[PDB]
Amino acid sequence: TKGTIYLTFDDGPINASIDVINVLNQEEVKATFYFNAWHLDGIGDENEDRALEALKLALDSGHIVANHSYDHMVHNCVEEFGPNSAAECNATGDHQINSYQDPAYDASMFAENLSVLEKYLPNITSYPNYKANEFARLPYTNGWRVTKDFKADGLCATSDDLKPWEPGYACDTANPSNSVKAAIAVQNILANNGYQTHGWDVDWAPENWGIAMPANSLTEAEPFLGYVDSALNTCAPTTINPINSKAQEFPCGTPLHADKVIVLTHEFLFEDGKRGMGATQNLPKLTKFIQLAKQAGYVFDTMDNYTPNWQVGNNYSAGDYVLHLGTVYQAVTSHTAQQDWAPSPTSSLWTNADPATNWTQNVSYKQGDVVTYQGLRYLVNVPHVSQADWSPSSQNTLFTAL
Ligand SMILES: [Ca+2]
Ligand SMILES: [Zn+2]
Repeated sequence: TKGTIYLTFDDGPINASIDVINVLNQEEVKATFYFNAWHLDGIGDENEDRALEALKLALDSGHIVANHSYDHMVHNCVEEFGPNSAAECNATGDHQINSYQDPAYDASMFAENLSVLEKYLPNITSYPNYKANEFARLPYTNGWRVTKDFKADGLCATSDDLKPWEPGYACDTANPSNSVKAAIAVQNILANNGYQTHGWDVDWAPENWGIAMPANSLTEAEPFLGYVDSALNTCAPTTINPINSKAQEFPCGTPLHADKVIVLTHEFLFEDGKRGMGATQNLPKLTKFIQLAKQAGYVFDTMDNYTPNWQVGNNYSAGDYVLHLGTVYQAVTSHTAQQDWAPSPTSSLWTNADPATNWTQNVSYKQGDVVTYQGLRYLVNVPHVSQADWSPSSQNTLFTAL
């Protein structure tokens, strides 16, 4: 195959999600939906009376449901959050301004998301494709927490003052905005609580946000496949436009990113309504893009498989990454997986390579790594694989207390 495409849809569930899902099912592909549950509450300022129907359809159809936070951080767009905040933020267009403020409260919106999803769909945890407690994507931000050595931040994603297109706008990646730093803190909180976060390589969006009906200008299937072609193995998160969509320190050539393209788009771009004739004009583009991509040799997959799940009988090379029960592991040696020898906190064949920064058992630590343990920070003096009796302490010379 040519490569793997991960179609990811942000900001549902809304009425428009249903026709998108129907096209996906027509074309026999699965996608990943990064949902904001405030649409279930009817306060997200979209056509969303069928939001619960949409959520159920996504899950019953086998699509992955992942975590985009309860309210898309819109509580940070207004003075006091309420049923009208979505409309208010849409009126000012200030979504990307002061988007992240208090990292604790902002990170709690991912937990809130889980509570509201489970409120509206009480048996949601019985779907294997419900993954919202393990996979997240931050509003506005091409941020990544995938493995211990695969992390990146959107250093111009959000602003303290001006939007990227406004006069006087400047981004200093060496001295980023307070909003950007708060988002980084949110990423780190989520990682320490077991989340992976993923950004995107290409964003399927209007070619012209300036016309009357912007959605109509969504890239045609044929040239959008060209964009995907151009992104395959070219470190797209560092070169993507606009500037607020960049992940400047993305680790180009990192092994898990090879031969893969993550597409970001939004089901609201596939709706006949306030943004244009999205359903009539753009659902056919979605259909033909999927068909063209398959015929060009791509396959479609979902974000639960971006890091491949550990599988009995698979051959692994030293250095390979897998997921096992939500945790990333890296292969210590080349071997063939057997059912009774799975990755674990004590496995000789695997070390934990989660993107967390709390001290963790069975991690291959490097000199200079910083860990947190019992509320204290420590710096690793020498590379080693952590084990239970080598936890940080003031007497453990593997570490220096900071
Ligand atoms: Ca995890
Ligand atoms: Zn979003």
